[PDB]
Parts: sequence; C-alpha cells; structure tokens
Amino acid sequence: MAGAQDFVPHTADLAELAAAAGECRGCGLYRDATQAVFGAGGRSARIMMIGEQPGDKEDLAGLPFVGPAGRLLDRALEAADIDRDALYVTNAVKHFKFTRAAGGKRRIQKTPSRTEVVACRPWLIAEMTSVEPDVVVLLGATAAKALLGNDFRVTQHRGEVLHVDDVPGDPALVATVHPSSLLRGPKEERESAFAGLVDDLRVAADV
Ligand code: SF4
Repeated sequence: MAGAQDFVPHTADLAELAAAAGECRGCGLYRDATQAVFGAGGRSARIMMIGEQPGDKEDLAGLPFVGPAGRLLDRALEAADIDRDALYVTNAVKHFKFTRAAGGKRRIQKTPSRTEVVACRPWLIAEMTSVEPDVVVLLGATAAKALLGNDFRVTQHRGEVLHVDDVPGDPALVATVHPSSLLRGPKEERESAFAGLVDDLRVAADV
C-alpha cells in the first residue's frame, strides 16, 4: 500500500475516520503540523467542497475554513443560496505544510507535492465514499488535480460540470478558484472573481 492507505480504517464513520487521521503517518507532513485537520460536516451532505490544505489558523483550530478564505467562501455560499447543512468541507492534504519568516505575522503555507497529494488521497476517497455527495466542488488547482489529473487546468474548465469514470460514485465535479486567491488584487478584479466563484457554486448547487 502507498501513502495513507494502511492508516485508513474500514469504516465510513466520519468521527472514526477523523480520529484515525490524527494518527496518520502517510507522508512527512504530520511531523511539523500541530494536528490533522479532517473535513467538517455530516454524511447527509449533498455538496462536498475540497480545498488544498489546512492553513495556519485551521492547523490550530482543528477545523477547515476558519480564516479570511473561509469568510470569503461563506460570503459566496450565502450568495449562491447554499445551506451549510448541505455541505461537507475538507482539503486534499490534511496536515498544514509550511515554513516561517522572521517578521511575518503568520507561518507561510507551502504547496503540497503531487506525492503528498497522492499519499493523502485515500482520506479523500474515504470521505467521498462516506458522504456520497451529488457534487464535489474543487477549490483551486491542487484539489482539482487530486481528482482530475496532474495536468488539469482550472482556468480552462472553471464552472463546467465534469464527470470522471475513476471517481467513486461518479459525482458531478466542478472546479473553481480557491477563495484565498480572491483576497488579493484590484477591487473590481476581486469583485469579478467573487461573482465567478458564486457562479460555479450555483452550478454545483443546481446539480
Ligand atoms: S498530509 Fe495526509 S497522508 Fe500526509 S501524514 Fe497528513 S493525513 Fe497522512
């Protein structure tokens, strides 16, 4: 077995899966991170949302999407008329990957390698098989690539309803921008990008 696969227990119970992920050594990222950050939500959710990895705040909160990026996504979900009872939100990698600077106000997130994404993917498959979502929203390049291939380009397929035969349960897949990209740039570009994120979320909610 490769990566996290022998660390994943034979259960679909999300509490048991989350506990087991706390003991995962499927790649090196568990060493420096505070804790594993599993997904949040319930198995009745119809929409699954996948980001890249927990960030500085999530690493310590023990919860996904608790910082500025989470607040922007919340603003977008509200504008797309998506109830939070319908969501299961998680990340492609479950340990924060980072370095620090000397005068930074945060620990600096680093990009997971394809090896780490592939190593952690067993947790994502377990989450997908446990929740059985009707649609999976892929927030950013790392998450999209995790399920759609290392060559996939979000910018080229944003907001298209995709279906790949290798994904368990054949949910609809919708790739979109990662909310953290929307925190930067000119006001009108952020406003334009925010409306496009809402669009992609509305496509997913209409699956
Ligand atoms: S990032 Fe994923 S595969 Fe790597 S140790 Fe953490 S939970 Fe396991």
